[PDB]
Amino acid sequence: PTLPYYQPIPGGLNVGMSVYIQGVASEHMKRFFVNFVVGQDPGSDVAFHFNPRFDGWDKVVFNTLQGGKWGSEERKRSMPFKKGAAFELVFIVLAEHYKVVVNGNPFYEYGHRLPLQMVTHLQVDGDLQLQSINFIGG
Repeated sequence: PTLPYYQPIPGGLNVGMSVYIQGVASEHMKRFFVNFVVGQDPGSDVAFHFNPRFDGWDKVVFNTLQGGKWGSEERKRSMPFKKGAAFELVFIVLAEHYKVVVNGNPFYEYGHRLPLQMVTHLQVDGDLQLQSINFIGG
């Protein structure tokens, strides 16, 4: 797949589903993001925004965009990615939260703010190369 990636999730998002992303973080990475998006119209809500950042104290930001407004940011001050390194990024969709697993290590649990069944698309962009995106357990 090529970037930017913005594709429908087959059968929409459901509990039990996993999203498995294999990529390589850019040698020159500042940020990238993975968005679980409600539709493909301009100004679509983002149920879940997953945003690793190397600017400043290395961290990952988690948020929701609803009605044009970013919510209260959640943050984990730990960077499971590495500039120039291949990664395995898994989102396990559970009833209570998205469980994020990076290179086999449980990383974060992001509680649902928008109903997960409203999600139609996965969007991925930023400072990385994409090797594959797979939807499992749909």
